[PDB]
Amino acid sequence: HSVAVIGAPFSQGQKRKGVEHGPAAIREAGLMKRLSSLGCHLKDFGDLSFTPVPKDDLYNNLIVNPRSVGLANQELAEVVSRAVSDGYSCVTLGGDHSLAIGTISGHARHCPDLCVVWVDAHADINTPLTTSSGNLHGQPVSFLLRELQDKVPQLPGFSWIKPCISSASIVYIGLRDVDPPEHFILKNYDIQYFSMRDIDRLGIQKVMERTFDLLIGKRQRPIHLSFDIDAFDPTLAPATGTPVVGGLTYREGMYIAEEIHNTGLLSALDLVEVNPQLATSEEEAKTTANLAVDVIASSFGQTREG
Ligand SMILES: N[C@@](CCCC[B-](O)(O)O)(C(=O)O)[C@H]1C[C@H]2CC[C@@H](C1)N2Cc1ccc(Cl)c(Cl)c1
Ligand SMILES: [Mn+2]
Ligand SMILES: [Mn+2]
Repeated sequence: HSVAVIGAPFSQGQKRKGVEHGPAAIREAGLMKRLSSLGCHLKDFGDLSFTPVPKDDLYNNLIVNPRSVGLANQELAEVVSRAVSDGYSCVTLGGDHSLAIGTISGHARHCPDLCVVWVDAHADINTPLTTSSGNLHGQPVSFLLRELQDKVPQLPGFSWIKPCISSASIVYIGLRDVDPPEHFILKNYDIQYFSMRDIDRLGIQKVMERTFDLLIGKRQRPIHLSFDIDAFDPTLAPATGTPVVGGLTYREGMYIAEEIHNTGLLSALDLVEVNPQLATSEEEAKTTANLAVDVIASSFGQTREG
C-alpha cells in the first residue's frame, strides 16, 4: 500500500553521460500520479545527492570510479533500508545499474530472505577480474552473490558490502548479450536464467511461472525486481547506453510486471539505465521514459483489463 520513490542519479558505473537524468525523465513521464491512482501511499525521497570522493583513481588500471560508486551505493543502501524498514515498497529510479549494489544491499538489510528477479539484456555478473570494460554497472551481481566472493577482490569503497544473495535466489529474464566469463559463471554456479531464446521457446507466461517456482515455490519471500530498461527491444527503449537488438516486446514487459504484482510479494524495484541524452529525438526520450513508468505502474497493479 505504501511506496517509497528514490531518485538515484548514478552515472559513474559507466562512461556515457546522461543516465543521471533518468530519474527526472521518469518523474516527468508522470510516475507519481500513476502510482497514486493505483492506491499507493507515496513517500518521495526526491533525487539523492551522493558524496564525492577525491582522487578516485581507477582500480587496477581498469575499474573506473570504484570509491565513488562504492560510497554512493553505501549511502543509497542506507536510504533503502530505512524506507523498507518503515514499511514501504521501495522504487529506485536510475541512474546506471551499479546502483543495484546499494538497493539490494539496503533491501536485504531489512529483508534477508529476499529473492531477485533481474530483467536485463545483460547478466551484469562480471567480476573485477573478468570485466572487459571496467564499468561497474556490468558487475553489480558479482558483489552480491554469496557463492562468488572467493573470486571477487576487495575494491576501494566496497568494504561495507556483505554478499546477501545466494545463487539459487536470483533469476534472470531477457538475456541476450552475455560475456564468455559471465556464461561460465552462470553455468558453474547453476544460476537460473531465461534468455530471449528461452522466451521464444516457452513464452513469457511459462517463463514467469517457472521463475516464481524457482524463487517462491517453497516459501513466500519478498521480491526485489531489478529492471534494466535495455531488456526491452531498442525499438521500444532506444534511450539507453547498451541497447541490444531482439529484446522484450512491450507486451512481454508488461506481463513480467503484472506477474510480479500478482505475487503480492514485491518489496523493492529498480528501474535503471534510462538515458534521455542518448535519444536521437525528444520523442525517443519520452517514449523510453513512458515505458519505464508503464513497467513500474504494472508492477504495482496497473492491469490491461480494468
Ligand atoms: N557486459 C558488458 C555490458 C554491461 C552492461 C551493463 B547493463 O547494466 O546496462 O546491464 C560490460 O561488462 O561492460 C559488456 C562489455 C562489452 C561492451 C558492451 C558489451 C557488454 N560488450 C560485450 C563484449 C564485447 C566484446 C568483447 Cl571482446 C567482450 Cl569480452 C564483451
Ligand atoms: Mn543491460
Ligand atoms: Mn543492467
